[PDB]
Amino acid sequence: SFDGMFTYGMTHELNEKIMGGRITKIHQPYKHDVIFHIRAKGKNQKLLLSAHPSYSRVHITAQAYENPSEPPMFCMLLRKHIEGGFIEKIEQAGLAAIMIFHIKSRNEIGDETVRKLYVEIMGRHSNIILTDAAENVIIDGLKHLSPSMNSYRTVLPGQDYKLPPAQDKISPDDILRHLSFQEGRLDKQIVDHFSGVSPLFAKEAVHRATLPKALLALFAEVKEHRFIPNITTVNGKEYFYLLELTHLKGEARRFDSLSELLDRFAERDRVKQQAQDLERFVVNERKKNANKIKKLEKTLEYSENAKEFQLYGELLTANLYMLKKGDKQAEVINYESPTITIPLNPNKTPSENAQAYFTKYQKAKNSVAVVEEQIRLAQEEIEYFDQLIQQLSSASPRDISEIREELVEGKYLRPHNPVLETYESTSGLTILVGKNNRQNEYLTTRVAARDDIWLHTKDIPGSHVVIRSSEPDEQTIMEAATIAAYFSKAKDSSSVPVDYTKIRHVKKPKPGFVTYDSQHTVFVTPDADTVI
Amino acid sequence: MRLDKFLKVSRLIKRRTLAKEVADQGRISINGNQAKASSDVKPGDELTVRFGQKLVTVQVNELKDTTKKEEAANMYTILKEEK
Amino acid sequence: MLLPKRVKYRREHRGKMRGRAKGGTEVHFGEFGIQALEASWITNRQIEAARIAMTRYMKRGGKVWIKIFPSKPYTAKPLEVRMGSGKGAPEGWVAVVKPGKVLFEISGVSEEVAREALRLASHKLPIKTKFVKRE
RNA sequence: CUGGGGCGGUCGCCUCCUAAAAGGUAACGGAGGCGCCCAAAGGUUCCCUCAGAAUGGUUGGAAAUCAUUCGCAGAGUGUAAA
RNA sequence: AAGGGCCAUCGCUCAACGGAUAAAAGCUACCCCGGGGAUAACAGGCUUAUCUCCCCCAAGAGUCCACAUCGACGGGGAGGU
RNA sequence: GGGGCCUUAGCUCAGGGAGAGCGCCUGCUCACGCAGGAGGUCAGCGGUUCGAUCCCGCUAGGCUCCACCA
Repeated sequence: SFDGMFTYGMTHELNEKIMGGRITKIHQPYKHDVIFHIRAKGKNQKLLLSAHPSYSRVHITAQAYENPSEPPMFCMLLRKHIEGGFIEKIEQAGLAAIMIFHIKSRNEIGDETVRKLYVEIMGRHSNIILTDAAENVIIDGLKHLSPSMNSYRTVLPGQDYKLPPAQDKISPDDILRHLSFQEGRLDKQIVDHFSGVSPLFAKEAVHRATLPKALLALFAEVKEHRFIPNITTVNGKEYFYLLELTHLKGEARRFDSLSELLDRFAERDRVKQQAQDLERFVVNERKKNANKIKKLEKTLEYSENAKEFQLYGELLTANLYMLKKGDKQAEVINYESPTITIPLNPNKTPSENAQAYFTKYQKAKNSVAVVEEQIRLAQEEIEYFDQLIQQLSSASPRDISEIREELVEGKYLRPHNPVLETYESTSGLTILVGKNNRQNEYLTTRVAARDDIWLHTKDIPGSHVVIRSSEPDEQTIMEAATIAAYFSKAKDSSSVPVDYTKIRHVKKPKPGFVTYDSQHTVFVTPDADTVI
Repeated sequence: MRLDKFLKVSRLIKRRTLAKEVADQGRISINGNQAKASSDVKPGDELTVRFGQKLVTVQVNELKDTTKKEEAANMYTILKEEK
Repeated sequence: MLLPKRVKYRREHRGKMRGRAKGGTEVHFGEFGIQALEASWITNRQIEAARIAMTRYMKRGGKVWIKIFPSKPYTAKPLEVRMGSGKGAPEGWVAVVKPGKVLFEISGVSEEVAREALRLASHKLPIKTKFVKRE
């Protein structure tokens, strides 16, 4: 996505705002991410830079995410030599995925000085560098890179800055001249002729079918800033670029600002890794418990001779006067008047024999009670983990952090008021929820009354959510159903019924084994982020 | 110390197994002499190396075992590359 | 199996059980107690045996109040070893007892029950005893 | 030296217990330290008095630095113990 | 004068620390002499931790039932294989 | 049983204010290489110190060496 074209567009379209922008504040929220709160054009604005390899970019965000509590070394070095700066000029580095800020600032003696901040966004080996104007000497560097990689250039401070080897590509018919169109798969080798290229862009342009026209038209489009910043979604795999989608089936959502496009599109992936690593373990336990009860059930089918012995003891105590001590059998009638032949021990008395039948009934009864208790335990656990996986599917990190501690408390694992999360709702209302079982319970109990309404699934497993004293209109009643169906055992399931019931009948009986009464149910379906 | 150990601690080669393998192939040399994984090394040593055709010449400054990642490259200096 | 959590010296001399006790000679926490008529060392295994014995006989009964604690350790060299070469390693823990000393008490329970429980405990103990009550 | 020898361990000095109310007193008995340090950590003159608690409270938190009453002494005494 | 003496002082974990030499590790079943029951292997003796045997309380097992037979946690003795 | 050494990421292992390589995840890159994150009781207990992987003691495990002459 982040081609030299997108780059060059940004270069002009941010100089539109930040001619001589006064750098009011500097922060480094994450590792490979840096924020400047700059004052330009009589206004304060945010400026995010990222050398985060897959997410390396530049951006201006309404979401000033979080300035850190720790000022890191790189941040403080920027504060040393750029703070209170002045953004004289921006430059595109000749359309490569690289940018330059020509900046001015007074030194520690009030004498004006300048510098060249360079932002190379190459992909896996992007970087951010600061350099002197005249000397071209590097002063700071985010990813120091020693010449052990035997590379052309080097990062380290003090050294004369150098740029990468610019490839032998005509950065802007010439392809029909140079390249033999017989080659095929030319979406590959447009990269071999042009500077700012994505295989996405190359493919979408090659699919326009000899097509120099497409290239020239799109280059004129970009040069004229004629693009349309949208995000494309080809069955997921959400992509975005200056140009719209050209051919594929994917959905498209357009924007007014490339910056807002970047916004709505370093640590998220880490949290995802943690979440998946935990989800694996949870599924292992739930699957294990399910197979455990399968073992117990198929074992149970082989010791079930209780009632026979019960009935035999009954009959023998009823017929304890016709019976010799030494006999093998007993033709006996049931109290439907069948005639049963019960075996005996020819050594024992009928009293002894009947008592033995009662004993065996007692024993089988006991063992079955044991197995049924183990069944109850395992099924409770399985339902607990199933709700847990529902929550983890419909989770946020803020509740995942609580779920981890919940499980460490359950001792499946090993190693304070923020509870709920909400968004917009119908009737201009606010509907709060929690993907964590514990936070959901905290909200259901401590954050609402009894006469309020709880809305959850009318089905096996889903989250729990409600508005503060949820008594709004049917608009909000149906809007809560969308939030319920979104975070459920089957997201995007277009037949999910939601149950709405007074909180006064919310059963606070493992954890999150909450039954419900005073309930109604409405068939509904999942929805989009408009549910927010 | 040994060449294979040195290469690993300096992170020139990522596995001692590979260092042994390439030294047994004899793709490398020291002070213009062919060498082996058990070959001794010290500060001031001049090392010649190959990665297919990529020929490399480097200089030894230090040696140690604990070798944290960034400190590994202080152990030596690149001099030159050829092919 | 009682234990002192922490101790200065893991190894002590054994000592001498001369004379009668200093204190703990009469029941005052409980009603019906037992006292000794000899002197001896007593072990955590002995006291817990007696304790669980009386509590099983009583099955809910009132309160006990043991009146001792095995503070003293006792060593024992390993097996088939010559003499010398340092003091043996610790083995367990011991309470030292003089005569006239009360060991176990009882309250919340009738006299006959108490006497029987304390009889049972005495048979787990090594020493000669007497049944006692509060004045 | 050695509760036979060997192997192990130790070999000189200081402190405590054992040690039996002077002193002294053994064991391959029990616990620990030394093979120094300070040119001010010495001398002298003059000065004053600790540890904790609570309690106050911007940072600062369990825990700074601050202020109050309580406070033979719970602190300190270059170092091990007496 | 060399050199020595007197005074002051330096040089040793001579640490096996009253230090045998400035200077020193092992095998002997191929072995030898002098002595020892002052000191070990067998047996005897004292002890009896251990071993064997006997016994006490008795929960509990024993369908019920402590003691038909077993006997936990614990306790006390005998014998001298 | 005695003496010594060791017990640190999932494995192998370096090291008085947590590291490497290997293996997992990720992008780059069929198959490797290359850049990030995760996973840490520094075996346990106790002690000293302001402060413990580190210094001290005890305990558990592993390994190595010894366990002999009659």
